[PDB]
Amino acid sequence: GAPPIMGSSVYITVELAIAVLAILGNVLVCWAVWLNSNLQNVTNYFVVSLAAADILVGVLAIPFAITISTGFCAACHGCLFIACFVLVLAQSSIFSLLAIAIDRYIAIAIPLRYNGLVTGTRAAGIIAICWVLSFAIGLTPMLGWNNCGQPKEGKAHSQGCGEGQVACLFEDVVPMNYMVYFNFFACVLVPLLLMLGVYLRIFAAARRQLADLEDNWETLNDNLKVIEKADNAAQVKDALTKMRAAALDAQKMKDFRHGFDILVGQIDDALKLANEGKVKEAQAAAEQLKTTRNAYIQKYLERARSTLQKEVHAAKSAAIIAGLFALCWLPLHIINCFTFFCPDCSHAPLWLMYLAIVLAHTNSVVNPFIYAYRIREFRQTFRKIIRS
Ligand SMILES: CC(C)CCC[C@@H](C)[C@H]1CC[C@H]2[C@@H]3CC=C4C[C@@H](O)CC[C@]4(C)[C@H]3CC[C@]12C
Ligand SMILES: CC(C)CCC[C@@H](C)[C@H]1CC[C@H]2[C@@H]3CC=C4C[C@@H](O)CC[C@]4(C)[C@H]3CC[C@]12C
Ligand SMILES: CC(C)CCC[C@@H](C)[C@H]1CC[C@H]2[C@@H]3CC=C4C[C@@H](O)CC[C@]4(C)[C@H]3CC[C@]12C
Ligand SMILES: CCCCCCCC/C=C/CCCCCCCC(=O)OCC(O)CO
Ligand SMILES: CCCCCCCC/C=C\CCCCCCCC(=O)OCC(O)CO
Ligand SMILES: Cc1cc(-c2nnc(N)nc2-c2ccc(F)cc2)cc(Cl)n1
Ligand SMILES: CCCCCCCC/C=C\CCCCCCCC(=O)O
Ligand SMILES: CCCCCCCC/C=C\CCCCCCCC(=O)O
Ligand code: NA
Repeated sequence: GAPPIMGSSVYITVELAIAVLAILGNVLVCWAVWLNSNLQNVTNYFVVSLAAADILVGVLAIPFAITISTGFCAACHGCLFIACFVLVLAQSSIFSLLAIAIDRYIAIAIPLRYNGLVTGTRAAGIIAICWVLSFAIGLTPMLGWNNCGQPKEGKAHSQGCGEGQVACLFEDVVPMNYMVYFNFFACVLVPLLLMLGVYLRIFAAARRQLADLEDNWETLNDNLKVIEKADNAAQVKDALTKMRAAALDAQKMKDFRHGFDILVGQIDDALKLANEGKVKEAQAAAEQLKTTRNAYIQKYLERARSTLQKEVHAAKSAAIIAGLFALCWLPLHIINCFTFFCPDCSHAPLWLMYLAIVLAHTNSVVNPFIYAYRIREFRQTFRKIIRS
């Protein structure tokens, strides 16, 4: 049995390196949002809340984790707090991630009423509520759901602990049924699955709207060919009526409105000629629609397409951060499931526990890099902060 301080040294050194990185990177995130007005929106307010949680991981949770690794003597409820505080930060992260997903869904599903529904004031209140709920959920063991009533007295005595004191170890004070059923299944897995559902609805909404834009564009060009090859005024009329409906459907801001004002008007002119039985005159009038199409309508099509592709890209960036949270925290939770559900299985080795802990902590480092590589406004703001 090699000296415990050696393996501890590696684990502690790595934890400290992660702490420094988690603090520096996320302070940079908060600083960027503070300085740049272009980054000051509801979505990034939840980003800041998420960054704040990761800063507290470096400042508090990792020092707590280092202290716990020693198994030092402590009052059981004191040990409980140290042990549970990371649950608060993880829970807060989950709420922030869920809020970001919902915010992006609202932005893509109902953009016309997004600004009136999703404000900074309401977002601030939501963030406040979610932090309170995170403390409630994370510190639930301090409300009585703990193992302090049945301390490991043999372990405490061997370490020379005083009366009322226990060897401070996570699994000795935090019940595994809490960790598996309440924390993991209810408070982590269900919100993550809800998140997945939201992002599925986001991407499906994007795909449908991009399809609708193309269908309108196709309806516009197809009916133009119909009018040109028509032989009677009735055929011209039917094609124009479908165009007028498609034009108004695509219409649903000054150069934009004027472009469609021309289009609908030109359709009405051709429609009037069509209802008079003047086929040739109707077709010639309908030919003018191509000029409006190339000068105005096509420009609106590409810009609308460009805006949706940007929303898709932004939603993907947010989903990546959500996925990374899951990837980093799932090993710890899975290990707890094995410990809990399979008492006939040997406990996961200490080195693997340390690795799972380090991995969870690394998640507090990765987000600033995702923002830098995927979000131009962040990356450019980061450069300005660092250079100056
Ligand atoms: C505002 C921020 C910076 C304050 C941080 C306060 C932290 C460091 C304090 C608050 C409560 C404290 C714990 C309260 C009770 C005990 C029981 C004792 O037997 C060992 C120490 C221990 C486990 C303390 C460790 C440090 C602790 C977690
Ligand atoms: C989320 C992604 C990365 C998947 C994570 C899978 C990891 C967490 C899984 C895969 C295989 C698993 C191990 C398979 C077998 C055992 C032996 C048992 O006596 C204790 C648990 C232990 C040691 C498991 C711990 C968790 C484990 C390491
Ligand atoms: C987010 C997605 C991946 C769902 C999470 C899957 C989790 C809940 C699954 C994946 C693998 C599962 C484990 C696989 C094998 C065993 C060994 C058995 O003796 C007891 C149950 C136990 C320990 C399972 C518990 C639940 C488990 C950890
Ligand atoms: C916009 C900024 C957001 C900032 C807003 C953040 C507010 C966080 C404070 C929570 C205190 C309430 C937590 C309640 C959970 C109770 C469990 C508990 O405290 O028990 C410990 C104990 O004394 C057993 O001895
Ligand atoms: C600028 C940011 C603000 C600063 C944020 C604060 C940083 C907290 C640091 C360490 C927490 C570790 C505390 C635990 C130390 C306990 C060891 C101990 O108590 O040992 C006595 C004992 O009874 C065993 O015998
Ligand atoms: C101080 C500490 C303890 C644990 C820990 N140590 N042992 C066991 N069995 N589970 C957990 C743990 C697992 C999932 C979770 F969300 C929080 C803590 C994990 C982290 Cl990141 N920090
Ligand atoms: C920016 C402020 C951050 C605060 C710095 C914290 C750094 C210290 C890290 C870990 C302290 C661990 C204390 C070890 C517990 C005592 C071991 C024992 O009693 O056997
Ligand atoms: C750990 C379980 C937590 C228990 C939750 C029950 C208490 C919180 C319930 C609802 C929080 C809703 C916050 C609403 C604030 C009012 C906003 C307003 O006045 O406009
Ligand atoms: Na986090």
